[PDB]
Amino acid sequence: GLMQFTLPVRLCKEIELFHFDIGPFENMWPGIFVYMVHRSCGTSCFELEKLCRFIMSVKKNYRRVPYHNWKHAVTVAHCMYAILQNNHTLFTDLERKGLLIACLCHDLDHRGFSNSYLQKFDHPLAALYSTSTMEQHHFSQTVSILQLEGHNIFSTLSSSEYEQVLEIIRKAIIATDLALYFGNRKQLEEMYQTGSLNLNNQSHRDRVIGLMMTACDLCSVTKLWPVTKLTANDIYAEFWAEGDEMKKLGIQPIPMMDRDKKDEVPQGQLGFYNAVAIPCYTTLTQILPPTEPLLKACRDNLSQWEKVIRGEE
Ligand SMILES: Cc1nc(C)n2nc(CCc3nc(N4CCCC4)nn3C)nc2c1Cl
Ligand SMILES: [Mg+2]
Ligand SMILES: [Zn+2]
Repeated sequence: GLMQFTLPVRLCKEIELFHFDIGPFENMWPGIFVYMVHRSCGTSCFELEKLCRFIMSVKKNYRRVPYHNWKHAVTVAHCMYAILQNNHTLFTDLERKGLLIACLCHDLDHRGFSNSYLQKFDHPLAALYSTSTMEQHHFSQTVSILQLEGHNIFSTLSSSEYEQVLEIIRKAIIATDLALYFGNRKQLEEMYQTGSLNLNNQSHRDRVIGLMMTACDLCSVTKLWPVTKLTANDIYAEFWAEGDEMKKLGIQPIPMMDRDKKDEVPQGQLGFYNAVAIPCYTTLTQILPPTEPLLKACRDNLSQWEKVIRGEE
């Protein structure tokens, strides 16, 4: 009850910044997450014994893939933490509770393969879930872990509060399907510009939380250049493995996933920052001004990929 988590001074200061890197010591990531929940939500949001048991069951259900692993989960939750802390007053007690859990859980039991490869392989998950295949699986795994004995971190919530939080988590996780991001951001663009955007309209909040989820999920592009550069290697290691598997089924993979097109990575990153990342952090900064550092950091890394193309590294 009187048991604060405290981090070493450098982490205690740096964890408050958008560009924080959680570092290579796996054994500190649970503590970092609890620290974030305590400061973001209160020390009485979850029973500590239940939270720790939940964190360790979630960790166990992430797999040893190059990118979509336990480190990604805690990284996406840290970015959500920075957004919530820099926008104190705009979020309900239930949203604060739900969204950090959503981020930790948003890629549960990921195998390193796109929804596309599941559908072309004809994986059972593609028959159970026609769209946002992995994302419906991720939510389904979250509910499973929540239903293990000793794991209901929401046990103190009322019946209707519980249903509200599981519904926040469900939409949050569905929204991490990047196929859905384009239309979601387009609608938010128009709603902001025509002045119709209304944070009391629950369907408008949903969209805004959806954009935050995309922003947190892509936050590797908002880190210090050496972090961004080295994460890109993990991202392509999965993509190229998938491309290999596409070829195994007798299919030319998209260039993104073809390891023969290694040499064109810098140009593919350009496309990605221009088509996806910059639009994402732009629209988020307009709706939530204190998230500007994510846009600024994104632009800095775009400029670093331009330098790679021009032979300056
Ligand atoms: C955080 C993050 N999240 C995602 C989902 N992605 N996807 C990419 C691939 C970008 C891309 N590469 C290519 N290739 C063309 C030939 C060589 C490369 N095309 N495209 C579009 N990068 C990222 C990042 Cl950084
Ligand atoms: Mg995902
Ligand atoms: Zn993710």
